[PDB]
Amino acid sequence: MSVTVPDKDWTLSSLSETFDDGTQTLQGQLTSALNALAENPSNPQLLAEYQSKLSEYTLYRNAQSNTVKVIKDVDAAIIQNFR
Amino acid sequence: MSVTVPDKDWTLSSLSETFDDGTQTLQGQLTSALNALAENPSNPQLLAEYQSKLSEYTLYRNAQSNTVKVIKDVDAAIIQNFR
Amino acid sequence: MSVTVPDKDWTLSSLSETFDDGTQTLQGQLTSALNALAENPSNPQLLAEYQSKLSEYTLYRNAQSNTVKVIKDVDAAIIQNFR
Amino acid sequence: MSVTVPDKDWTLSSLSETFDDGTQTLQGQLTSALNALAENPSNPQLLAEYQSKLSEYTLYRNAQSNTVKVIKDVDAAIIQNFR
Amino acid sequence: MSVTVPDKDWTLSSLSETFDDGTQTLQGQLTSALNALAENPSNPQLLAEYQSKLSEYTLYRNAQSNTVKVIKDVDAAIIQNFR
Amino acid sequence: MSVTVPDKDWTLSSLSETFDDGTQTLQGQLTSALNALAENPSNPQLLAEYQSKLSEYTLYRNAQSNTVKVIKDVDAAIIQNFR
Amino acid sequence: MSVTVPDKDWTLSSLSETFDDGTQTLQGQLTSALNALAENPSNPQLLAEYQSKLSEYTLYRNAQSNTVKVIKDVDAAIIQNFR
Amino acid sequence: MSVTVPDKDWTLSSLSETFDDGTQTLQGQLTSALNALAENPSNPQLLAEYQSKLSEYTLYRNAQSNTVKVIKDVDAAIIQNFR
Amino acid sequence: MSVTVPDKDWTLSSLSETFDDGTQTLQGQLTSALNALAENPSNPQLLAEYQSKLSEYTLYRNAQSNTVKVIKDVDAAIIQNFR
Amino acid sequence: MSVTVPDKDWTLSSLSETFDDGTQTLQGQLTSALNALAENPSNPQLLAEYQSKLSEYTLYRNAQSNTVKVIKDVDAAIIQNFR
Amino acid sequence: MSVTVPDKDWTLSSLSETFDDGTQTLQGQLTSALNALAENPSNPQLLAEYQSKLSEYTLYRNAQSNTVKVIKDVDAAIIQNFR
Amino acid sequence: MSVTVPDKDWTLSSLSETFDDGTQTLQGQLTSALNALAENPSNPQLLAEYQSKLSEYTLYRNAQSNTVKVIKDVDAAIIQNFR
Amino acid sequence: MSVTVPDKDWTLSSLSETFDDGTQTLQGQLTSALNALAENPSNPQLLAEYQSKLSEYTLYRNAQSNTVKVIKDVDAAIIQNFR
Amino acid sequence: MSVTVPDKDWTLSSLSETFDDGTQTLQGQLTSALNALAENPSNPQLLAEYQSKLSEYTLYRNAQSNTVKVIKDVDAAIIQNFR
Repeated sequence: MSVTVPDKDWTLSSLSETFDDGTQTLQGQLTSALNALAENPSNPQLLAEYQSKLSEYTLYRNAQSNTVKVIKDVDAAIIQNFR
Repeated sequence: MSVTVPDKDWTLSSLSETFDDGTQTLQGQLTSALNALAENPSNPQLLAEYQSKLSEYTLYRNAQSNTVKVIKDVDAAIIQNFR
Repeated sequence: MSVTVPDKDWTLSSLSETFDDGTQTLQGQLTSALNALAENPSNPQLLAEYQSKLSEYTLYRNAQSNTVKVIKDVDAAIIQNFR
Repeated sequence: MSVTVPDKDWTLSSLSETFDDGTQTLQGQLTSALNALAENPSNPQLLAEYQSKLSEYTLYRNAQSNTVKVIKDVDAAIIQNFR
Repeated sequence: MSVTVPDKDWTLSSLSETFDDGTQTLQGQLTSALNALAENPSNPQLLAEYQSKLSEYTLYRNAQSNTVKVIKDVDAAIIQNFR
Repeated sequence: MSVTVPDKDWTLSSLSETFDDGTQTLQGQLTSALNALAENPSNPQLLAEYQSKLSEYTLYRNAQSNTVKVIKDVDAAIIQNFR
Repeated sequence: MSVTVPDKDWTLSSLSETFDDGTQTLQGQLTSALNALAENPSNPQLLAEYQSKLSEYTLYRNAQSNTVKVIKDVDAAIIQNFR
Repeated sequence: MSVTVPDKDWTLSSLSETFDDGTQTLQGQLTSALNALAENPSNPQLLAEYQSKLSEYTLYRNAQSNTVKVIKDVDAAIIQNFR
Repeated sequence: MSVTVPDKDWTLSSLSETFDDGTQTLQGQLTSALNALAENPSNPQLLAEYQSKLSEYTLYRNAQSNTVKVIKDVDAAIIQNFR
Repeated sequence: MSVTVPDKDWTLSSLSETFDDGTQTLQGQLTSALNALAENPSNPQLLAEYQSKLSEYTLYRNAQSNTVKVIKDVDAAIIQNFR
Repeated sequence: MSVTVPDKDWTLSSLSETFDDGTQTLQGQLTSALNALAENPSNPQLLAEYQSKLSEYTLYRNAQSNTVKVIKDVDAAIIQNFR
Repeated sequence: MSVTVPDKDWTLSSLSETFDDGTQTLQGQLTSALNALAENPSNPQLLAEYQSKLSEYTLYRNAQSNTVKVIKDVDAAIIQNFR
Repeated sequence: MSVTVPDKDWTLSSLSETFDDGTQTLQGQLTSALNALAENPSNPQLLAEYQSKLSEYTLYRNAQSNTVKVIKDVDAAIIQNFR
Repeated sequence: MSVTVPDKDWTLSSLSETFDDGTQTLQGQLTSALNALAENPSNPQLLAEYQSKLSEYTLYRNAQSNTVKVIKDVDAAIIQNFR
């Protein structure tokens, strides 16, 4: 998916929304797997799927918050250089 | 069972309550099997049911406390990245 | 949004009001996210939204006070050159 | 819960009080769970509840002191720009 | 047992004393069971009671030192954020 | 609190006294928190309150001495223009 | 690429445009890598490419705004010396 | 313990002496616990007390040197503003 | 054994020497037990004494090097705060 | 300590001598602390005392040279006004 | 060891020489411990002594270069105030 | 083996070469023991010698790379303090 | 393989491409071993080859991303020193 | 190597060339070690040599750019004093 020159379409919210909306479905699957295990804890497959999606979820938030942190630094650097 | 977008309904307590309430009945069965064995230790079936539920109980707490640990890491990671 | 020739509509207060009023809503969201976390500290999404808006708020004040500082220099420079 | 335009109701103490009072009850629960374990260390549920609230407490102080630190930076930045 | 708002009655020593004094009696029982086994090693009940209390003692120290470690982290985190 | 036309009630000492007397109570609280920590260093709340008031104290002196510096410039500017 | 004697072709905008246009393509790649990760967060290569380009982007803005800052100083220095 | 208006009784040495003298006794206890362990390394209680006081000692010096650092900044800020 | 105010008698070497000299005798016993087993490997008592002292020796070095590590942190923290 | 009407006892040397002689003892303490650290670098207290006095020494010279600078301005201003 | 009024015997080289010569012997011990480990890497005591002296060496250079940095600031501050 | 004042003979390469050359022979013995086991896997002595030297080799690289890391920190610290 | 003076041929992309292209073949082997195990999980040799290449792959990415991180630091350090 | 009175042979380019040419060979070794690891990532020695030279390279650029920065300050200081 091509992105219009970021120069003009640099929006921090949009970047976060990408990380959110693109994982919202996967978050539902994670919590669905939880409910599945609640019914049947003794399913190795559900345990694997749940724990995988759970570990992935951790990575999902890591990438999200890290990206935002970087953008903050960029914005602040500009302000400081023109401070 | 579908879950409302976790983004908004991320509650650690709720996650634990799932592990608790969904097993409370099974915990009663475990301790009931204990009482059954107290009356008749010499029932292989009761021994199997008790020991199975007991082993399952171990797994029940493992999944519970592990999930919570992961969520802790996620929360802390966010705070640190915005620290 | 086009601005009438600043030459005549150079008002320092107006410049600040832009930074204020345009963020007032976002400041409400920030403090609202605080209240949300007060109810549920264990929501990664709310933590991300709060901390993001909080970091943004920092940037909001940085841009505001910096702009004003610059305008001060401009005004003083004129007075000095015609002092 | 809606907040009156923070511009006028920016109070650092109030922000801290939010983190304090909103957790005071939870802190009581934590230390209550400690007392519960003092009576019965061998209750997995109490161990989970105690350790969860304890881990949460850590997060409670992290969010509190971090928020305050940020506000300090904001205040100082303004003073410096008008120094 | 209700605890006065910990905010003001956060004392690390007190927390440890809870773990100590509340187990001191149980530690006496453990070492008493040792003496009992010294007289009669061939008592399964005394072996069970001794080994149980011994295993419990291990857990007693685990919970104690772990709690203290956590509190250390909390204190240090505050100092660092205001460092 | 309304102020009588500063034109006539421009007093540098008064300006400083505002910064002093209005914080004297808070300075007592700061040094009181120090004494509190001297008794119990292991109270996160006291650490937060102390370090907060300490950081605030820094800001208290910053605003004070900065205001005075500005007034000096104003007075000198007048003298120079009529020198 | 040789540049016509800068003496005559010193244009601040042109300098910035160099930093912009020469990275616009790379910015597209960065945001494209984001979209790629949105589809597949679990690709180490995409993570490396994204994070690399992201870190590079930070450097891209650093060099840009720094260069401009320097030129500002040069222009101001001339004006002051002939002020 | 109430403190006479710090304005007049701001003494950096006194602040340090508070951190020192108030912990000197505790430092003796720490090194005493060391000697206790030297005689009996195999006492969990002495290990806990020693390591606790040792960790506390670390915090004792952290709070001390941090406070002094802050005061330095305050003093320097005043001098600079009246430099 | 009482220790003169550590403030003045804080010596890292001395701390290590405590761990060393106080165990040197015990280290001799350990290596003596080794020689005893070399003559008679089939003595359960010597095996217990050797393995106990060996396990203790491990703990002896753990406590030693850990204490030193902590002191390093303390020294460095001071230097950094006054760096 | 009361001072005879400065009008007649305005001596720049005397002002400097105040800053010198009043700190000479403290300078000896600083360099003495250096020698103390030369013997025992691993004493946190000596590190704190040395670094504190060292930081103070910096402030000692700052106040000294600043005062003198101001007096220079005063003297020159008089000469210029009667030039 | 008493030092002649530093006012007259302020020499930066001398300060460094203190840090150097007073540690030169200890540096020899460090590199000697290295050679000792080269012969016998499997000596815990030599590992402790080496690593301790190595960590100390780090602190030795930290204190040295830090002191010099401070003195630089002092010298420059004087020159600037009389610039 | 005595070392010439390290001050002048501080060479990182030399330090590494010590760890290398002093173990090269031992590395040959390790890989020789491998070849010995390749001929006779069923020799407990060769298994002990191989596995011992292998474990030692691990320690050999640990000490090597750790020492170098420390020296890096020292060099960087100096540069930063004079940066 | 000799490299042309890096001074002129310092390209971060090229460095990464080295880590990529030089392992691409090995990555194919890894995923090929996976397919081999999919057909025959019960082949110890394939398990060893797969798990070895998998562990190696981990190391492959570690070296790659680490190198890039270092180069980032170098670039940023230059910009900051000339900022 | 003796240097002709720098007074006359102060050339910034020459200073940089020293840092460059004197490391160019070492840079080749670094990138050569990279190629060596590309062939054999599993050589601890090559990993040590590469990572060492890489860390050294970082230090090489740090010393280079820092020296130049200082010289800039010197040149500018002269111009300003005669401005």
